[PDB]
Amino acid sequence: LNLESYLQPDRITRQEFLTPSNRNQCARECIAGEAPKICYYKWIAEDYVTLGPACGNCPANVTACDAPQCVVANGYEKSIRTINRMVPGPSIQVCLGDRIIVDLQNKMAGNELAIHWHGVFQKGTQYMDGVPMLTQCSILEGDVFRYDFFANNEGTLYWHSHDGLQXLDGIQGSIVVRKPKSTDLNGDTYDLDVPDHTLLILDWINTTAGSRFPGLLQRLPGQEPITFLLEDRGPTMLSSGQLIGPPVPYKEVWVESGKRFRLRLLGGLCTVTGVEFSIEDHDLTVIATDGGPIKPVTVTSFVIYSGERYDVVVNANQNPGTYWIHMKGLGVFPSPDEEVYQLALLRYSGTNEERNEVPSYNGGFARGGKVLNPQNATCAEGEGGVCVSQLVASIPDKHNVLDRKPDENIVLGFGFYNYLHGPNPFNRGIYDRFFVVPDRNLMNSVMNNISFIAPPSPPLSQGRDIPDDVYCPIGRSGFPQCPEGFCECVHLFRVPLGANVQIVMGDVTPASDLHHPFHLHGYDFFVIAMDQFRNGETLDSISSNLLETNLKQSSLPARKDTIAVPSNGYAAIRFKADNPGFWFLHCHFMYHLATGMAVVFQVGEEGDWPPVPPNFPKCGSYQPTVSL
Amino acid sequence: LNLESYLQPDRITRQEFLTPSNRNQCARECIAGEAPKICYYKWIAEDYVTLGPACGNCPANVTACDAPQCVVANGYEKSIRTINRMVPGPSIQVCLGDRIIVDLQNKMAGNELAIHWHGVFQKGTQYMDGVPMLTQCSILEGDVFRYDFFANNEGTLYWHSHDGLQXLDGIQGSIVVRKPKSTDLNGDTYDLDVPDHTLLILDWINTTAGSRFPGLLQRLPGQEPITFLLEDRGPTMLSSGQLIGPPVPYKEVWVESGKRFRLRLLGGLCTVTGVEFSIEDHDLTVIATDGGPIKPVTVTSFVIYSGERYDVVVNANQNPGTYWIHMKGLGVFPSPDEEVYQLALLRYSGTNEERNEVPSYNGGFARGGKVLNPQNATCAEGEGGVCVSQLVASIPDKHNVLDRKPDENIVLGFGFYNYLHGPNPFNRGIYDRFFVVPDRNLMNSVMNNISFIAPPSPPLSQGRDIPDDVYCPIGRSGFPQCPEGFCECVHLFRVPLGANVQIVMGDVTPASDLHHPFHLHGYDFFVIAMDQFRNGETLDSISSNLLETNLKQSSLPARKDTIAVPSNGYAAIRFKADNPGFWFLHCHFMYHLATGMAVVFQVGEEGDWPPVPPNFPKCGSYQPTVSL
Ligand SMILES: *[C@@H]1O[C@H](CO[C@@H]2O[C@@H](C)[C@@H](O)[C@@H](O)[C@@H]2O)[C@@H](O[C@@H]2O[C@H](CO)[C@@H](O[C@@H]3O[C@H](CO[C@H]4O[C@H](CO)[C@@H](O)[C@H](O)[C@@H]4O)[C@@H](O)[C@H](O[C@H]4O[C@H](CO)[C@@H](O)[C@H](OS(=O)(=O)O)[C@@H]4O)[C@@H]3O)[C@H](O)[C@H]2NC(C)=O)[C@H](O[C@@H]2O[C@@H](C)[C@@H](O)[C@@H](O)[C@@H]2O)[C@H]1NC(C)=O
Ligand SMILES: *[C@@H]1O[C@H](CO[C@@H]2O[C@@H](C)[C@@H](O)[C@@H](O)[C@@H]2O)[C@@H](O[C@@H]2O[C@H](CO)[C@@H](O[C@@H]3O[C@H](CO[C@H]4O[C@H](CO)[C@@H](O)[C@H](O)[C@@H]4O)[C@@H](O)[C@H](O[C@H]4O[C@H](CO)[C@@H](O)[C@H](OS(=O)(=O)O)[C@@H]4O)[C@@H]3O)[C@H](O)[C@H]2NC(C)=O)[C@H](O[C@@H]2O[C@@H](C)[C@@H](O)[C@@H](O)[C@@H]2O)[C@H]1NC(C)=O
Ligand SMILES: *[C@@H]1O[C@H](CO[C@@H]2O[C@@H](C)[C@@H](O)[C@@H](O)[C@@H]2O)[C@@H](O[C@@H]2O[C@H](CO)[C@@H](O[C@@H]3O[C@H](CO)[C@@H](O)[C@H](O[C@H]4O[C@H](CO)[C@@H](O)[C@H](O)[C@@H]4O[C@@H]4O[C@H](CO)[C@@H](O)[C@H](O)[C@H]4NC(C)=O)[C@@H]3O)[C@H](O)[C@H]2NC(C)=O)[C@H](O[C@@H]2O[C@@H](C)[C@@H](O)[C@@H](O)[C@@H]2O)[C@H]1NC(C)=O
Ligand SMILES: *[C@@H]1O[C@H](CO[C@@H]2O[C@@H](C)[C@@H](O)[C@@H](O)[C@@H]2O)[C@@H](O[C@@H]2O[C@H](CO)[C@@H](O[C@@H]3O[C@H](CO)[C@@H](O)[C@H](O[C@H]4O[C@H](CO)[C@@H](O)[C@H](O)[C@@H]4O[C@@H]4O[C@H](CO)[C@@H](O)[C@H](O)[C@H]4NC(C)=O)[C@@H]3O)[C@H](O)[C@H]2NC(C)=O)[C@H](O[C@@H]2O[C@@H](C)[C@@H](O)[C@@H](O)[C@@H]2O)[C@H]1NC(C)=O
Ligand SMILES: *[C@@H]1O[C@H](CO)[C@@H](O[C@@H]2O[C@H](CO)[C@@H](O[C@@H]3O[C@H](CO[C@H]4O[C@H](CO)[C@@H](O)[C@H](O)[C@@H]4O)[C@@H](O)[C@H](O[C@H]4O[C@H](CO)[C@@H](O)[C@H](OS(=O)(=O)O)[C@@H]4O[C@@H]4O[C@H](CO)[C@@H](O)[C@H](O)[C@H]4NC(C)=O)[C@@H]3O)[C@H](O)[C@H]2NC(C)=O)[C@H](O)[C@H]1NC(C)=O
Ligand SMILES: *[C@@H]1O[C@H](CO)[C@@H](O[C@@H]2O[C@H](CO)[C@@H](O[C@@H]3O[C@H](CO[C@H]4O[C@H](CO)[C@@H](O)[C@H](O)[C@@H]4O)[C@@H](O)[C@H](O[C@H]4O[C@H](CO)[C@@H](O)[C@H](OS(=O)(=O)O)[C@@H]4O[C@@H]4O[C@H](CO)[C@@H](O)[C@H](O)[C@H]4NC(C)=O)[C@@H]3O)[C@H](O)[C@H]2NC(C)=O)[C@H](O)[C@H]1NC(C)=O
Ligand SMILES: *[C@@H]1O[C@H](CO)[C@@H](O[C@@H]2O[C@H](CO)[C@@H](O)[C@H](O)[C@H]2NC(C)=O)[C@H](O)[C@H]1NC(C)=O
Ligand SMILES: *[C@@H]1O[C@H](CO)[C@@H](O[C@@H]2O[C@H](CO)[C@@H](O)[C@H](O)[C@H]2NC(C)=O)[C@H](O)[C@H]1NC(C)=O
Ligand SMILES: CC1=CC(=O)C(O)=CC1=O
Ligand SMILES: CC1=CC(=O)C(O)=CC1=O
Ligand SMILES: [Cl-]
Ligand SMILES: [Cl-]
Ligand SMILES: [Cl-]
Ligand SMILES: [Cl-]
Ligand SMILES: [Cl-]
Ligand SMILES: [Cl-]
Ligand SMILES: [Cl-]
Ligand SMILES: [Cl-]
Ligand SMILES: [Cu+2]
Ligand SMILES: [Cu+2]
Ligand SMILES: [Cu+2]
Ligand SMILES: [Cu+2]
Ligand SMILES: [Cu+2]
Ligand SMILES: [Cu+2]
Ligand SMILES: [Cu+2]
Ligand SMILES: [Cu+2]
Ligand SMILES: [O-]
Ligand SMILES: [O-]
Repeated sequence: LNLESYLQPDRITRQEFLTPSNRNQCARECIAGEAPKICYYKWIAEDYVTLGPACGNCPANVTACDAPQCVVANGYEKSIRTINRMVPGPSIQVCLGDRIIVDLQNKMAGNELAIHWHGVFQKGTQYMDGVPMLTQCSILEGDVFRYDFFANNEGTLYWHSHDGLQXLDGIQGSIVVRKPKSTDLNGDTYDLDVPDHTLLILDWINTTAGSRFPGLLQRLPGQEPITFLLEDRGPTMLSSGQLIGPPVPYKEVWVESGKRFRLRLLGGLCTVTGVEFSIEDHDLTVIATDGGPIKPVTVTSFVIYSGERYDVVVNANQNPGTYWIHMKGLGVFPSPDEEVYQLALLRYSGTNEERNEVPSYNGGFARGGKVLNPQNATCAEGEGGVCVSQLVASIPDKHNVLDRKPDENIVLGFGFYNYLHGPNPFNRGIYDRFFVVPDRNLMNSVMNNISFIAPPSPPLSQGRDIPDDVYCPIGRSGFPQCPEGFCECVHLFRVPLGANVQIVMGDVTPASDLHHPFHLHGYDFFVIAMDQFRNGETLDSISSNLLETNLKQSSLPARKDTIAVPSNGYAAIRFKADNPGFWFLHCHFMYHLATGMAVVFQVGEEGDWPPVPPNFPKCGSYQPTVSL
Repeated sequence: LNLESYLQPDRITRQEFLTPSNRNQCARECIAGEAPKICYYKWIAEDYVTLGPACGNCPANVTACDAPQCVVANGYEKSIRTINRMVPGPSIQVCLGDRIIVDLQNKMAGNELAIHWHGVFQKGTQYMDGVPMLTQCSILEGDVFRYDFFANNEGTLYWHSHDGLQXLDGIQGSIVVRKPKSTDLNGDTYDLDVPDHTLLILDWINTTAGSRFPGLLQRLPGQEPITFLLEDRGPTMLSSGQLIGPPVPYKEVWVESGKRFRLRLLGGLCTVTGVEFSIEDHDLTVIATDGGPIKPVTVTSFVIYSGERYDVVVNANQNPGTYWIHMKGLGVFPSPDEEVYQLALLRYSGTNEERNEVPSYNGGFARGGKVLNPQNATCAEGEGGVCVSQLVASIPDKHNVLDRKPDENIVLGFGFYNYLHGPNPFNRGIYDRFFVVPDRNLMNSVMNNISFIAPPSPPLSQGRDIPDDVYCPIGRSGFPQCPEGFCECVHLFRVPLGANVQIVMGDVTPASDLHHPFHLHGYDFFVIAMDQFRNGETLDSISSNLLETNLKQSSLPARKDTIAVPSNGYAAIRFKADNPGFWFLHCHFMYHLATGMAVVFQVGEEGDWPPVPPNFPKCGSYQPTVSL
């Protein structure tokens, strides 16, 4: 093949999508039964900047902000990491069955790189999952790595660096795997599903991500965002709406009177901060969760966290003009006057309405209507909330998962070891991992008192090069345990190929209203249950009851890949383990992953997944025996 | 071997050095004819912080600053990169012939790592030189790499990350390869040569290094330091001496009345800023240049740049008390009131003299006496300067290098491509490397109009895996050339094993009084000539004259490994190429190396250097052919 003939552009206009000039363009309205395409992407990862030479007089000159290598963000100048000099990076807009080939060049000084295709199952292409020391060796600076896989699962998916903290510096973007409108289970719910309506909600900091790890005890503890962006832009505001940054223009989202639009909204949030999304005078018809179609539900707002995606339909049926889109930050902020939020503008074709009054932090449009994914799972009879556990999947259970007692039942108590609650770990010749949170506690993350650390080679390709003693030992229970306030080891669960697996995850050291969003690679899962703990009620007691009763909160739960566990609560998930390999399960909050809030599931045995590709990069420690 | 029995401490007190408690301690007064030692170092590279939890109430509490995992710097809190939670990192203090084994663990999120042993020739251990994509593959996060080489060349040497910008974040320290005092050629010039007198002069920024690349056009262009540290500390001062930071205590250097001390001073400067070093009322007897002994010269000050080392003897023969040590920054600073310098305190045993008046930027102690390594090579009859080209080596030429016409004569015009002098490189779908300098020029670095880029594998170990077309093509001249304002390729010179090589390096695009310090790996070299250009006088004309006349500025020039080329000038160097392998030659200013101010010399052919060690890590691009 001449790969260059399949090269896709970084950006597609709505008109190019609707009436493509090139037969090789992958961003298209898919045609049922049409041959799949090869979609080739050439990506360069660089050290780059916000504003700077590509941005001219942005944002005094608003047009300059739209230059194709200009990154505006909130208009605060800082170092960033970019794919192809854009944040978000290029969108991969394709059709179910298309082949995705990405040539990824690492040009970042001193940095290693790997990109994970979040929500893509990678069955038969496990080597492309993009996890350093799990599915591959990271890409060294000066090298290129060719990702090659099929878009064999539908929906709004996601891509980001899975290597250190690079995501929050700007290495992230969207993947949309469209179906033909006539075969999408919810194709009747909308008229248009256009690329410019694939919208990442970003959190943003005015430092690099690395400045916040371990974090700066006195002058800037913790990893809180200062603002959000919708796609590439948004100005920094106080709670009042008063600007405390350059007047970066609000993102515009264009609709047309009398038409229904599919908005594909992504949780491009890397901090612990949730977002409650609402639109002035426009209800949201929710049609998919993490790419998985649901029976439509109409709400006035939804809550989204790191790694989640929600597809909502906006019916442009209001008086044509300009309406406010409100992104309310959910977390603990420095002060009531410094609460984090962002705005955007829903604009009707044919109108040029200027809105005078900027809404405040508390000026959102949830208007006592129903909230999807509400904080603390407040969705009981009469509470005005819908939990993701109460949704109904469009696609029935194909594999007798809901209607059999799970074969494997795993309990994960996630949380923190607080060093201030034990002997001083500093100034005594040891090197314990820590991060500084906003209240100045010194934390390391744990799962069942184990802080995850990586093996020295990816087990998917180099299992035989890895010493057995790196993995947490298996106790008499049949579960991993420590070989102290915590231990560190490669926290690995083995399950047989084809097992029905239930996982119960509990917030065992609750803090700061955190809703930790747990994400499983290689799969989607049914959401079985979620709620807050009652005093006296153990994670073990809940797990045992759910196993013995087979209780679910829906007769056919939604499938998700990322689930935000209620503060001082739990979530239970269930899936059939029919995708062999090594699959990360971790908190999607980037600084929690970075401090060990993770485990791995090995599904099956070597020989169940495909053989190692020829010339696949190898890595490991180099420690030759010293003799005299 | 049990390697742990050879483990060296991170720090050695003067008393431990003078009277070791352990036979295995490598930091010692060397004994002529004593068996060499194995010196084992266990190093962990982490993301860390200045101040923070290890530092208590430093510097209000001055004792807290000395905690063994506290990094005080200038007391401004920021993210750093540390070996064993100290900046400078651990000193390797050994004796000529000792074996150095370093287990280096990479624990830095998203970062690759390699450490270069600057000034160590590595003859027979070329694989340990520490250059990414030249002598090794970088170390991935989660892996350990064991460096194993001999200290087979004497003097004050140096270690630092050779991977991106990590040096200026704190990955650097000293190497001292002592001789027995009775066999050191200058052993008679001093009484003591103690570890606490191995002193790194650091430059320091209040951002991470990565924040300054490419650099921030409007609010913070360029890569200027804000202060210097002597070892781990120094407060931030205005030109007046007024503090604009926390009152971090000045570094103390202890002497004793009536004794002579060898001070081993290192240019741990990563920015373009030179330092003029002087001590109130104390002359400096210079005895070695970059580890190479010289005929002693007495001066009142010396100038030092990035990568250089100068050993000076201080005779503690003044009225006992406290004397000022002055480190004057040489460069272009934001303003006369904001010129960069640092102080330290030379204290005599038995005294507790408090000095009241803080010296200003212009209050140094050069006192019209001679300056070694003066700016612009101002060392002609009557100018009060001594150029490094006028020094005399202690050790005669062993190999008929000075007394034969060089076999290979290489001319390198180093400088910058300024994008503002050509068509806009932004917003037209290309990715040209650039950095923003303080005057807001947009630069890429060149050598003979070539901006260096790395091959995709280290040629030392993987020459047969590298496509020929990555190297700059050889023209009819027999020299590399471009295959445009500049080109990019692996800029490689081949010389035969045993060749006598002369290299002439010229500042062909002079700017901002820059004195670019060029450093050759694997070797030291005679300094043949240095001066400023006259109008009408080409680099080619100077090179040709030096080749045909065999002119030198000394009958037996000093040997150096790093030479600061005069602004709008040149330096000529000469060496015998008897060390086979692949040897980097580059500007030691870190942001110039980072933007391509480098070439490589291949000395000999595969088979001249040792075979690839068993299990040596391999790396390269992964781009399998795409078929239908
Ligand atoms: C979602 O749910 C979580 C968790 O709620 C907890 O679990 C659920 C299942 C349920 O049982 C809840 O009842 C239970 O709270 C909510 O976060 C929690 O919010 C509560 C407050 O509503 C916090 O509890 C408070 O903490 C304060 C601070 O405590 C520290 O500092 C003080 C002073 O220095 C110390 O003295 C103290 O020891 C702590 O170190 C307390 O000051 C406060 O006490 C005061 O108020 C209570 C009444 O609530 C009185 O009982 C008390 O009298 S007395 O006992 O002092 O004599 C006194 O007047 C109180 O204990 C929890 O810490 C907090 N937990 C977590 C994990 O964050 C969360 O609420 C929201 O977020 C928190 C952070 C607040 O901002 C809160 O206002 C928010 O509503 C829920 N989220 C939402 C969206 O509703
Ligand atoms: C080490 O040596 C270098 C290089 O020196 C140069 O080469 C050597 C071999 C020798 O021939 C020198 O004579 C020659 O300068 C020194 O750096 C150089 O320093 C000189 C000044 O001494 C600089 O030249 C000046 O530049 C000024 C700024 O120019 C720009 O901006 C203006 C105004 O916007 C523009 O108009 C202009 O086009 C430029 O873009 C000029 O303003 C200045 O002109 C004024 O002064 C000169 C007399 O020097 C008059 O001729 C002139 O009259 S008129 O012609 O205008 O009609 C007018 O009054 C002048 O040209 C060089 O740019 C600079 N070069 C480099 C590479 O940096 C260095 O000196 C020191 O550093 C510099 C940066 C200054 O800080 C200087 O004060 C320092 O002494 C030497 N180092 C040391 C330690 O001595
Ligand atoms: C707000 O910012 C807008 C964008 O600015 C651009 O992007 C930012 C990020 C920065 O990189 C900016 O530096 C950059 O310009 C700006 O809108 C842009 O204005 C440009 C002109 O200022 C405009 O570019 C022009 O397009 C025309 C149409 O093709 C073209 O003729 C021009 O090329 C020639 O003319 C120039 C004079 O304007 C010459 O300087 C230039 O060298 C060139 O002359 C030669 O002519 C030859 C003919 O034989 C030709 O063959 C050669 O190629 C050429 N020589 C070379 C090598 O160049 C020039 O390309 C640009 O298209 C426009 N962009 C957009 C998206 O609109 C705004 O400017 C304002 O609005 C514009 C529409 C213009 O009316 C401006 O005059 C006006 O100020 C700016 N707003 C404000 C208030 O400043
Ligand atoms: C300026 O800062 C100095 C250094 O501070 C240290 O380093 C910084 C970076 C931070 O990490 C600080 O938090 C850290 O302390 C500080 O000097 C230090 O003061 C320490 C005491 O405050 C001192 O440590 C003590 O050393 C003694 C001698 O061995 C030891 O007895 C102490 O342990 C017991 O006593 C403590 C009460 O002081 C108890 O709280 C502690 O838990 C412990 O009690 C138990 O006792 C058992 C006996 O059966 C024993 O077996 C157990 O181990 C123990 N329990 C446990 C588990 O701990 C304590 O270790 C430290 O040596 C000293 N360091 C240096 C280098 O001097 C300065 O403090 C001032 O000067 C000191 C010399 C003291 O006089 C202080 O009182 C004085 O304030 C500080 N300057 C100022 C003005 O604050
Ligand atoms: C990029 O991202 C960075 C973070 O990485 C952003 O930095 C943050 O910006 C915010 C907002 O500007 C800063 O908050 C301000 O801090 C100053 C200084 O605070 C210090 O000094 C005071 C005493 O002098 C101490 O009390 C304090 O603890 C601290 O040590 C404060 O003065 C600001 O407070 C005032 O504005 C607040 C917001 O309106 C208001 O709530 C507050 O009321 S108050 O009673 O609670 O104190 C203050 O109100 C003013 O009061 C005076 C009278 O007292 C009136 O005359 C004024 O009109 C009032 N001003 C008003 C109403 O605005 C405020 O807290 C963060 O400190 C800073 N964080 C860090 C870590 O730097 C940066 O903005 C981002 N840049 C961009 C472009 O995005
Ligand atoms: C960590 O590292 C960072 C860099 O990464 C350090 O940041 C740097 O700190 C320096 C020193 O504080 C800053 O320089 C100051 O900047 C302020 C603000 O400048 C801006 O506003 C003014 C107008 O309001 C503009 O003119 C200017 O272009 C800019 O846009 C200036 O006000 C300061 O100037 C005053 O102090 C100077 C030094 O003494 C003095 O030369 C100057 O005289 S002046 O005539 O040239 O202007 C000023 O003098 C004062 O004048 C007033 C009357 O006008 C008197 O009443 C006062 O008493 C005078 N103050 C005196 C004598 O001190 C000054 O330039 C850098 O801007 C800053 N850089 C960046 C990029 O942030 C940081 O300090 C480091 N921290 C630590 C702990 O190390
Ligand atoms: C992780 O460690 C905690 C203790 O820090 C365990 O909690 C305790 O368990 C014992 C029983 O083994 C109880 O008697 C203690 O009261 C518990 N302490 C608490 C809850 O603070 C916890 O069970 C451990 N996790 C796992 C999965 O073993
Ligand atoms: C690098 O490129 C420069 C031009 O940008 C070369 O300089 C020129 O050389 C030609 C002769 O080939 C002269 O006629 C021009 O006047 C020069 N331009 C200048 C000096 O601005 C330079 O020689 C190149 N370097 C090498 C080693 O070839
Ligand atoms: C425990 C904890 C963890 C965090 O990440 C955060 O931001 C706040 C907290 O309190
Ligand atoms: C050309 C140039 C390069 C630099 O590195 C610097 O700091 C200043 C300059 O002017
Ligand atoms: Cl797009
Ligand atoms: Cl498979
Ligand atoms: Cl921030
Ligand atoms: Cl609580
Ligand atoms: Cl030491
Ligand atoms: Cl050899
Ligand atoms: Cl700085
Ligand atoms: Cl000049
Ligand atoms: Cu993800
Ligand atoms: Cu994922
Ligand atoms: Cu978490
Ligand atoms: Cu993941
Ligand atoms: Cu070096
Ligand atoms: Cu070197
Ligand atoms: Cu340079
Ligand atoms: Cu080097
Ligand atoms: O992920
Ligand atoms: O170097």
